[PDB]
Amino acid sequence: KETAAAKFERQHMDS
Amino acid sequence: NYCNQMMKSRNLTKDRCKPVNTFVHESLADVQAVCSQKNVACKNGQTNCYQSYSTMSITDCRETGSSKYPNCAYKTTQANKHIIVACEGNPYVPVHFDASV
Repeated sequence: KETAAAKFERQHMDS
Repeated sequence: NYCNQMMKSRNLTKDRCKPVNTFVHESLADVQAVCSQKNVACKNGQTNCYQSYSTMSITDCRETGSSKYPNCAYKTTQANKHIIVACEGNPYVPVHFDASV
C-alpha cells in the first residue's frame, strides 16, 4: 500500500 | 475555495470530512531537509521531531462548525510559519506533521 512517507506527501505537499 | 478543492483532490475528504489539514508550499526537497535541522520533542513526548530554521508558506484548512459529510466545508488560512515534522526511515524523511509555529 501507500507508505507513511508517500502519505505525508499526498496529504501535505503542494509545491 | 482552495481547501475544499485540494482536500478533495488529495483523497482527504472523498470518504469523510478530515477536521484539519496543512499544505506546505515549498519544494519537496526543502521540506525533507528539515529532518536534519533543529531537533525537538514531539507533542507526545517523542524526540524524532524537527523544527525548520525558517518559516515556510503554508495553508491551514479548518472544517467549519456546521460541516458534515458529504458536505464538508473548510476555512482557509494562509500563513508563514516554522513547521515541525516527525521523521522516520531510510532515507530519514517526514512521515507526520506535528505543527506550525
